Amino acid sequence: KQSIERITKILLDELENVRENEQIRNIINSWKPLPSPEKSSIYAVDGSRSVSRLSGTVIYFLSALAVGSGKQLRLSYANAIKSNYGTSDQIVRMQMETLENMLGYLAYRKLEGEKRAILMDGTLTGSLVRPPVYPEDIRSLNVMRALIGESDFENLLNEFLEKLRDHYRKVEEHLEKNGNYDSPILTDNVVEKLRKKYIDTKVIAYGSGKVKVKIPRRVIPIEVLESSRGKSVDELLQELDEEKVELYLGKDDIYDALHMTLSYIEYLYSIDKLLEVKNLAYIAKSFYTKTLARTLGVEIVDTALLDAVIRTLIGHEKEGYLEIEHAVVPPKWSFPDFLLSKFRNIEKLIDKGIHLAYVRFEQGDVIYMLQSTTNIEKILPLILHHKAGGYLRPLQLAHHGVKKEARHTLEALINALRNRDPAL
Amino acid sequence: SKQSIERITKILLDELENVRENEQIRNIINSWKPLPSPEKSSIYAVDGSRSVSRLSGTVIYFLSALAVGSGKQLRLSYANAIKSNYGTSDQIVRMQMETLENMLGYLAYRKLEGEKRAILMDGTLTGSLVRPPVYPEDIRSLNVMRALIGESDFENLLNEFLEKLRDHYRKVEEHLEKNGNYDSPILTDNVVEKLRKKYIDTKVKVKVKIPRKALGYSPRVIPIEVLESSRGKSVDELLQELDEEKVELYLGKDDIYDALHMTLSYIEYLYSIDKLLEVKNLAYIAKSFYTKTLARVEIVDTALLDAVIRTLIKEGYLEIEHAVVPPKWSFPDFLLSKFRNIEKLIDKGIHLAYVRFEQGDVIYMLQSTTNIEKILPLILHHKALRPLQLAHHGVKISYKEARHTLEALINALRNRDPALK
Ligand SMILES: [Mn+2]
Ligand SMILES: [Mn+2]
Ligand SMILES: [Mn+2]
Ligand SMILES: [Mn+2]
Repeated sequence: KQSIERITKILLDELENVRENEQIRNIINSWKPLPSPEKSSIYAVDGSRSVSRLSGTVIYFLSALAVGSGKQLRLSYANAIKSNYGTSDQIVRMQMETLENMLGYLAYRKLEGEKRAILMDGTLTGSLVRPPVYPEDIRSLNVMRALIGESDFENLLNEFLEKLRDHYRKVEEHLEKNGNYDSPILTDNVVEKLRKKYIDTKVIAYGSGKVKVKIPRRVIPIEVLESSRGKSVDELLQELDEEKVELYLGKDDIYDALHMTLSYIEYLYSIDKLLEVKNLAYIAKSFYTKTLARTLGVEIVDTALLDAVIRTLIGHEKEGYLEIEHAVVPPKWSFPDFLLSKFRNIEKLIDKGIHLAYVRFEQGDVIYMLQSTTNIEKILPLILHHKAGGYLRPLQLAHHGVKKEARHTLEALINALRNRDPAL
Repeated sequence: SKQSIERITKILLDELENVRENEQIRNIINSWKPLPSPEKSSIYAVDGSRSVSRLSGTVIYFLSALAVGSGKQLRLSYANAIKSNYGTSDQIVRMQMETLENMLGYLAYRKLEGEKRAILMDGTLTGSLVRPPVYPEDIRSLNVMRALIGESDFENLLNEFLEKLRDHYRKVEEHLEKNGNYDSPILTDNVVEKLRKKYIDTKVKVKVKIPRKALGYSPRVIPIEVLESSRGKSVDELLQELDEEKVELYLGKDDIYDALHMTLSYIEYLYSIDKLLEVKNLAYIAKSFYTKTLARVEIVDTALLDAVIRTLIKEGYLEIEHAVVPPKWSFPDFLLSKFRNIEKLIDKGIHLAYVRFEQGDVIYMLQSTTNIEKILPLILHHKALRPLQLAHHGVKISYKEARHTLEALINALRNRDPALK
């Protein structure tokens, strides 16, 4: 209980590195009231995920729901994947995020009205600030690029790119029937046959659990250097151009770098689709303090902190919203140059900018981080039409309906084939 | 999803029948040694617990470490709030979770009566030392900190802190007998301001040169051009360069501050280890762990190996003939001068053994500083495995009520808003 202060101290000295005025003082009475409601046809989509680790294996269940002005639409999925630290969580998150993105997009398509909107739980920036990626997953592309070369890679891309189009099709016309789908995720279904086509043909066995790979004749793995020593770069080059240079790689790193690559491309595809929605809004109870304020997009105040300040000084505690004057933009690092040419809306988003507002729906209510792809001005009123609490109703229905024993059945399975060993 | 149940099973069997080939090393048929018989021991079992709650952009954590063995219960405890960063918020928290138990198992050895003193940890030694527990975030701050105040000034900073660490470890021990517990097991929090008042602002955005290595940059790929640019050069020298590479960093008060809290945090982290390794008999029991870099020496996660032996052929243990050394680079040059118990473990290496007691219990992963045979029977003395159960049981999530206890107090001061979000 000694800490009980340190925290408080900590929590205060935090607040008051805000109380301290950087263009905030003024910006507060730059707080607008709420526009007037406008009639809209809306859908809100959240998702839940349940993970279970069994030995060095991870077993997850994703669910994503859209409630609203239409009937209820549902995507499901279940899987097992190699456990990791960075990468295990890393994969599943993307899949979770893609189920929702998919849903919002297909939902928008089933939505009748003059003015239509989709409403997502999260932020838009979260993906393009520090995506569920980390330096690790870009390597996966650059490795892939280098290993199977740019010709076959672009080939790989486009074939998968189109496969996903049909996928979206089957998926859509399934929702239309049963209002739900049990196989919304493509990648881990088509990865094997994609390995066998774009990889297994470029490779040979090597001594133990590895593969010998000729390097296509612009990026090359750092290994090639490391493998070459007594030699001048010249010969490293002449060996390159003469097509003799070759690497000895873990057959499995390669599969996972393929699987990542695909999981990645599919996640990106679904953002590109959902950006197709004209009025798209994100709602968040918390964005965060440090990350974005430092995002180099200059500085943001974290509604939890900022709300705290208002009632303190201006004494307001009034509903309304405060727009952040300068529209945001995803960095260059956060997203490849060569992949973008295949996503025109992500392209467009980068170029156009995101608009965002601290929005307080209710009297003494929480400030929400409201991000949108259209001026807060256009979308905010459409958003207000469905307001119920100090919050919006269909999200309240999307979130409370998005959320077990489903597991120990998946303990009760392998018998009929092999062994009960691991899950105990 | 009655379709994917097959797909799940598959992913499994594959990995199973894949362990069905060569990596046998086959001695499973023999090298399995039934149990060396019990020896007398004085034991201690440490485990830990973490409850984290997020409030807006600031994360709240509660740490409960607990040691139970022949002796009396010992409980170290912490509570803190820190700035949330995507992955690292979790990593500071686990590190301190690690620092609690290393620290705690040590002290239990320190006062333990007997000709035989064994501490029993829940976890793995490897998972500790493969890569820094906070990721190459920590190695970063260390270099920034280093480049910042200079090599020399840093060396003194370091020692200063190391010194401080014992002054603590002694006093903690003081409360550790009187009470048998302590609420400020971590200095890393109660010190830092001084140290920068001392080591930073006595000097003090700033431009910082730094190995491009430090942030975990290169490995990835290289474009053909950097090669052509260097053409007329040997490769060896080219790699010199990419290694040699510096870069500039521009740091506000926050980051400068942060790299510090990270650096010392890391420092107290390894301190609890170097100490803990002093234990003459130290065994790690882990049921399942991270096997990836492990093949990088063959091996298999326990429950994976188990199902194999059974599809081929009892209690008892299967050793591994070659102790695994940890990575030397995983810990920097300038630090290990300061840690022999670590420095030795890289030199020396750690012994791995698979273990099962009863008929139907799965096989755990056993690890030790000093070779299996000696240690194992010592542990086997205390079999249930009892000291474990209690070390674990009690340490677990004594209710989250400890969380929502903090809120209603704040408003007595000024503003409860964060307290709500
Ligand atoms: Mn959500
Ligand atoms: Mn939710
Ligand atoms: Mn534990
Ligand atoms: Mn435990």
